[PDB]
Parts: sequence; structure tokens; C-alpha cells
Amino acid sequence: MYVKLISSDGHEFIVKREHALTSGTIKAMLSGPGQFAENETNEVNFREIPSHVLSKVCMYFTYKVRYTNSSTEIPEFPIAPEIALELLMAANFLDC
Amino acid sequence: YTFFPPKKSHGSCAPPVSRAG
Amino acid sequence: DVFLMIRRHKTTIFTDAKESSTVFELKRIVEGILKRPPDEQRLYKDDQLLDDGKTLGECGFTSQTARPQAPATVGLAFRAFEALCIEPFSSPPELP
Amino acid sequence: MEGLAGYVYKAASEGKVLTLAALLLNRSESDIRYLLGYVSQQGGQRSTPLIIAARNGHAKVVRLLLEHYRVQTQQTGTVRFDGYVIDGATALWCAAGAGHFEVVKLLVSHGANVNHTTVTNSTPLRAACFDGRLDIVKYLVENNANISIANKYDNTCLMIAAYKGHTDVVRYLLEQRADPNAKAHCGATALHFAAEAGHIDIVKELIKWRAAIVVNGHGMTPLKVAAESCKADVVELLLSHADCDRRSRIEALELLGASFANDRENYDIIKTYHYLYLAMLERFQDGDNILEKEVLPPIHAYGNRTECRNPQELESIRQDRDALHMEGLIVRERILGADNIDVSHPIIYRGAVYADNMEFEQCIKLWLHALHLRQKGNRNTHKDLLRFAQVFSQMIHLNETVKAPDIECVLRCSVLEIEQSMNRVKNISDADVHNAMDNYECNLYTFLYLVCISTKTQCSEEDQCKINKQIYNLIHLDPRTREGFTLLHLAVNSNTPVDDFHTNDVCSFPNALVTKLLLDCGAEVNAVDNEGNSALHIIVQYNRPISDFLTLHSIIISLVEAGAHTDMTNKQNKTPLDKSTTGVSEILLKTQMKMSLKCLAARAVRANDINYQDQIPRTLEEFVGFH
Amino acid sequence: LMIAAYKGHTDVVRYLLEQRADPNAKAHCGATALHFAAEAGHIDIVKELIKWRAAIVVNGHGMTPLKVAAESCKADVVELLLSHADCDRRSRIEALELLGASFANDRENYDIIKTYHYLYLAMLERFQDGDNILEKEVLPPIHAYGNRTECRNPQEL
Repeated sequence: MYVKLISSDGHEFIVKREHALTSGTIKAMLSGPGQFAENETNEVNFREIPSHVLSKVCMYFTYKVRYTNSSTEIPEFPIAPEIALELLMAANFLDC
Repeated sequence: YTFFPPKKSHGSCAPPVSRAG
Repeated sequence: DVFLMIRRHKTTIFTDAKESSTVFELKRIVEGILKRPPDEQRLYKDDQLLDDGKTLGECGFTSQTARPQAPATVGLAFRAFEALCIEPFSSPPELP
Repeated sequence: MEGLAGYVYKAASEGKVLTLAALLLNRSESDIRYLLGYVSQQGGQRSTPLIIAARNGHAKVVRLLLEHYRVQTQQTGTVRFDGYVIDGATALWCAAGAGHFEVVKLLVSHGANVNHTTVTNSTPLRAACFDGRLDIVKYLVENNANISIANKYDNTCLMIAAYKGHTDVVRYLLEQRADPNAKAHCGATALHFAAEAGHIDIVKELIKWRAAIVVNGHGMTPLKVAAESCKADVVELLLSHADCDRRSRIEALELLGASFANDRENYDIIKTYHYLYLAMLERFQDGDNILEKEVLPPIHAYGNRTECRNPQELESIRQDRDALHMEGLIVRERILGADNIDVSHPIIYRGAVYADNMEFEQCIKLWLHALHLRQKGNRNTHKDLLRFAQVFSQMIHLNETVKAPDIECVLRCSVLEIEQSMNRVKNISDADVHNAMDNYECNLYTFLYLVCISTKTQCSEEDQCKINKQIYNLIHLDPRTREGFTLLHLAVNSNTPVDDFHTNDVCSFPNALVTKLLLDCGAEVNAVDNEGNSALHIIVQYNRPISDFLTLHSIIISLVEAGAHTDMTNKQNKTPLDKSTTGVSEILLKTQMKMSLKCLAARAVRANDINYQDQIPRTLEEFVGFH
Repeated sequence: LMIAAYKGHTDVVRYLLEQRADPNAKAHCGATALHFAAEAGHIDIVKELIKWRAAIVVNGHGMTPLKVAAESCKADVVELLLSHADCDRRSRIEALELLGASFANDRENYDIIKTYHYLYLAMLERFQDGDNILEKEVLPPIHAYGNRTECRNPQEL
């Protein structure tokens, strides 16, 4: 029911399954030999990206769940300049 | 004949359109 | 429809709270997702204790404050309650 | 100075001596020599003040310039303004081409340049023969100048005098015992040029000098050329050359009658029938050693006729004009083969007449056969494809059905011709690159018009699949215009030109059906131009969002569904949201905006100006490039 | 000027306005020489009058020249009047809605896809700001047109 996202620093980022199913490679990681059909952890590993990009990806997942058809005035997503060029590579690796 | 209303010109004949208006 | 973020020292939860709702619902869902009793769980938000189920608005967050772009950090306290020992995420690298 | 050069050019243009003398003195030597030895760029063409003095016949001012100075006539200049404007010619060349004998004689008297060689090595004798003045030619010949100068295609002065109406120039040229058997690049030994404009006196003069008969490169005798030009007098003169035989007489009469059957200026069906009956009578005149007409296989395009092997079938079609014209086309194709340059020009004229008489399907077949013949000949058939698009749009505008196999055939032929046009453009560097690119763009526009017509025709599923295959084949070569415009860009742009003919009524750009068909055929939706604009960049710049909102909505839906990026940037770093210049287009694009984290991340990276090189995946570097 | 605007002879009306005619020529019915042009779909005559600044004023029937242009299904003059730079938003929503309505039921112009697309554009332009949403005021349902209550949402449209 909930998807447990870990990072290189071991921070858990448990979000909803429907929130995390937008990213294609997240779906790929959940599929394969990683179903764990007891809806308690559904954990996946991330041994290459730090925790802040996971925080931004989770906030983007909630962002996309909330704002996907709500009128046309999509709010401005906050992207720090320092965390840029890291969320981009993460998004490409997540196919988000 | 049929039922087709010839009133589309009547909606435009209310403006003064003629040889004189 | 206000988006909330609940953070321990390592884990992080992303949940949505209805505007015409109370704190009891979010306490129930965090109890279900973390298998901990509601009395053990404490909402040490902004270094301040909170009640059980009276009102969402008085707790310190509104729809505009706890936006889905960046929901407010809520610290979870458990009985030995624990202090606000929320470990920060890794610092992003400096600009080139 | 350039201003002083303009001043002395204006002084020499009016033929004033004192004004030019006051503007060519009281100075040093170097500036004066530069003034008298340079061209002036007037109206996009550079020209010497001596050129504009000789053009107006201002002999006094140039004569006093020659007296008071040492100006030479060897200055490089143009030839004329009659569609040539090529430089390299001397001042004596334009002086002889200006029809003024006195300026030529004074230029000869001081530094004669009768043997000037330009890029086309055209002597001033060429310009004198083009002008058609006997005295200038006589003086230039008396000035010890060769009359046997042949250009890259052997443009002998006798040939160009025979082409023109100047019988005096060509008779003076042949009076000096010049060679009449001068081979050209195409094999035309000055009789094909003579018997093309119907110059009876020039042809008589060359026959008097015994120019002889030789088949040129295109497999045509000079008598056959005379029969091709609808000139009966030169044919009648050449038939009395005493060396013609029976084979080249009836065929010459048949060729003349066929030319008279379908021509613009000379269209006489009664003369055509009389010549054909005369040829048939000359064939069947003895009964022994009969010269039967060779029978080519029947052609679907020319109806279903099987020539005229008898006088009876020729007589029975006297009152039936279209059968006579088809017979003329058949015999012209039989005589001239499938390799003549003007083999399809009567077919083009007949097709234009048929379209003007609302006879379309036969016109379509005739023009299809003409296009096939021209593609066999490997020529520039852009005008033929333009006529195809025009007649197809006329048929559509007249609510007349169009044969889908015909559309597929003309589309495939246009695709092949576009392929050879691309090959020519790649081959041509700077000789006629502008003309080649103009024909390239015209071919692209005609293909777009054909696609637009095809979208408005009910076609079979197999025919539609074949048309889509042809479009797929054209797209997978990626044609581009001058400003980087792909075919999709032309189908999306509102500034794509539309021809003034019936194409205006039917082919309207931007067209939603054309873009939908291109994207269903697998067009590159993310292709950028030289300016970086995508198809989505051009479609928002459309300035009529409400008049044809159906077109705009369908084309934006098709572009987004095909996979265009609703966030990419041009060379000016402008999002199509920002380059929308229209509320309606902005709102449609925002509604169709499928947001992604990668797009937001790349846009924030580009906005804050972080050096992304050597820190990202290579495929992501392009993503930063346009997002 | 009024009849010349109504007729297709753009040369005559262009000559009249070039001869310093009256741009705000009121009629008995209130049509100020722009409705006659924007009733027959003469885009060039409307362009000429806007060049001469004929000005927009409500006629007797409570209609702008833009309203008449939308009524007569003539979309191009509707666009040109919307590009007048003095129109506000509410006029744009109502003009697009009226254009779709006129395209829904007319003799010469009957294209239901145009009606759906224009109403969709009107709804999207109406619900563009997200906040400060311009909810449609709806008359109560009338038994004649079935029992529908318009389309207050893009989803029901």
C-alpha cells in the first residue's frame, strides 16, 4: 500500500504507492522479483543518489498527484540552484 | 417547401437594407 | 486537501489531510502505517506539543502554509517521550 | 572615393563633357585612375561609367576621355540586363551590344579589345551579332578578329545570327567563307537554330553555303527540327535539298502535322489533317516497295488508338478533333522517341486545353505520361508537378473525384524528383545554388499541395497505405528549406506560400489534415530549424486562433500526441508558452501540457546558468539543450 | 456608409471613410455602421472602419457589434473585434460562447464540431486563472430545451 524509498544515507521516504507509480523505473523496481505481496514495506534501494533529491522526488510525486488536472494554473515548483543538476539526473534515472 | 424556416433573412431584414434602406 | 509531511530522525511520510477534518484522522493513518498506538505517538510540530483530535487549523498549519510543494515538517515523538531528534538530510554540494 | 565614383558615373551618364572634366581633375593621379578604372554598383549591378556612356550613345564624352586620359576598355563589366546580368565582359562588348557604331570605332581606335574573352569567352562579335548591326560586324572583322571563336557549348556567331532575325549579319558571316559545319555541345550545326524561328531567308542562305545535314545529340535532323517548329516554309525549302530520300520526307511531313496538331501559336487542325493525308498518300503512292508505318505498342495515356496505317481510318476521323490530336501525339512520340526535350510540350498544351474544357481524366493521363517521360529524361519537372497540384486542386474545388492510384503515382514520381533535386543541390555548390534551392522549395511546396489534395480525396485502404508509404519514404530523407524548415514545419507554418491558381481555394496552410498525415507517417516532430523553432514553436505564432480554431486545435493535439516537447527552447531561449503571442494558443498549449520532473529540472538548470558540461549523461545534454 | 458596410463593395465604403465621413453614425435601430459590416462577414470593411476608429457602442437591442458578429456565425470579424485591445475578459467569454451557440443551430453555418471546440475554448479560457474562478450564472432549466442546465464544468462539456 505504501512504498518505502531509501537513499544513500539510509533515510526512509515512505510515500503512497499511487504517488510513486508515476515514475517508470520505480514501477520497474517494485515489479520483478520485488513484489513483496504483504503490503507492509514495498522497499526499494537507491545506492547512488543522496537524500535531498529523494525528498524533492517525493514532493514532486505529491505535487503530480495533487496538480495533474486542477485547472490550468500549475503552481511554481521550488528548485534550489544548488540541488539543480542533481534532481535532473535523478529524474532521468527515475524516468519521472 | 418542407419545414425549413426562411427567417434567417428576416433576422437580417430588421436592419434597414433595401434600395433605400 | 492540505498536504502534510511527518518526519522521524530517519523516515519520512507524505500524507494528505482534508480541510474539513481533524487531527484524529491523521493520527489514525500514521498509527496504521507505523503500528504504534496513538498515545505513544506525539506530534511535536515546530518544537511544540499538539492535542489529539480537536482542530487541524489551530495546530499551526493551513492549506497555504503546508503546500504540496513543501509540506511542513512534523516531528514524531515516541515514549522511552523522545525529543525532536530529527536528523537533517545531507547538504547539497556547492556550486561549481 | 565611392561618392566621387558615383559623381563621375552621373557626370558620364548624362553625356556632359565639362561636368565630368571638372569632376575628373584638380586631384592626384591614383584617384583619377581609380575613377576611370572601376565599376559603379547601380541598381544591384556594377557598371563602368563608360558602359553607361556607350549605352546612351554618348560618343563625344568618351572620345574626349580617350583624348585627355589613357582609360582602357578592358574593364570587367556585365553583358546586358536582358535576364543575363553576368559580369566578365569588357566595355567594348557592351559598346557593340548597345548598337552604337561610333563608340565602338573610337574604342577600337584607342586600345582595341575585339578579342576579349570573358568567363563564357564571348567576343564583342557575339554582342554585335546579337545587336544585328552590319557595320559594326564589318568593322570588327576588319579589325583582325577571329570569327571562329566557340564557347563552352560552341556558341558560334553564325548560330546566334541564324537564331535571330538578322539575315544580313549571318550572310556577311558566311560571305567570309566561314565553316557551316560547326559542331555544338548538343550537335546542332547551326541549322537547328536557323530552322527554329522560321527564318526562310537565313535558311536559304545557309543552304546556299551547303551547311549539310547531320543528326544532333537528341537524335533529330535539322529537317525534323524544322518540322518541330511549326514552320512549313523551312520544311519545304529543306525538302528540296536533293539529299532527303523517301524515309526522311513522309516522316518530316508527319512531324510537321503532329506539331501543328498541338501547339499554342500554330494550331490548325485542318492543316494537320491535310499534312497527315499528304504523308499517307506519299506512303501509299506506288504499291511497290511500300514504306509501311511502324506500329508501336498501344499506350493507355493516348486513349487506345493504334496509329493510322491506312488512309481510310485517317479519313474517318476528319471531323473528330480529339482523335486527330491523339494521332498527332502518337506519331510525334513514334518519330521523336522518348528522349526529345520538347516531346511533352504539345502534351502539356493539350492537357491545359483539356483542363480549360473541363476534360480532366484524359488530361491527368496525358500529364502523367509527360511526367514519366520527363523523369526518364531527368529534367527539372517542378513546373510539371506545380501543374499537377493546380489541376488536382481545381478538380477538388469543382467537387470532382480524383483517382487515388493517379495520386499515388504522381506522389511517387514527385518523391523521386525531390530525391534527384536533393542530389543536384548537394552537387551544386555555387554555380546555380539559388535556382536549385528555389526549385527545391518549389518541389517541397508542390508535395505539400499534393498531400493536402490527397487528404481531401476518398481513397482505398491499399491506396491510402501506398500514399502513406510514399510520404514515409520522403520524410525519411529529411528535406529542409533555406531556414531549416522541415516538411512538418512547412505544413505547420502560416507563411508557407500558396500558388495563385486553384491551390488557394483548396490548399490552405497551416492544414490540420496534412500535419496529422505527416505525423501518422512518422515525421520527426521534434526537428528544429536553423532558428531553433520546432513545429510547436511555429504553430503558436499563428495569428488567427479563432477563424480556424478547428485547424489549430487539431494540429496542437496531433503535435502533442505525436510527442512534441511543450517546453523546448529555440535559439533565442523562448518557450512556446512565452512565444505564444496569442491567448487561445497559450491556453490550448497549457491544457495539453504534460508536465514532467525532467522538464522542470532542466528549465531550472538553464535559468540559473549552471555549467552542465561534463556533469550529465550525453543524451541528457541535448535535453538541457532544448529544455 | 451603413449600406456600403452591409454590401460587399469595400471600395465604396473605403472611399467614403477616406472622404472624412462620420464613424459614429447612429441609425434608427442603433446600429452604428459596424453591425452592417459585421452581419455579412465582410472582414475587410470592419478592418477599414477600425482603421478609421469607428468605435464600439451598444445598439438598441442590447448588443455590441461583436455580439452581432458572433450571432451571424462570422468568426473572423469576431476575432478582429476581440483584437481591438479594449474588450476585457467577460466580453471574450460571452463572445466565444455566443459564437459556439450560433454555430450550433443555423442554416448556412452548421458544424457541431465547431460548436464543441468553441465552447471548449470558452470553458478553458473561463477556467484559466484557477483562483478567482468565473462561475457561469445559469438561468433555471427550461422544459423546452430538455432539462439541461448548461455546462458549468469542462468535464460535463
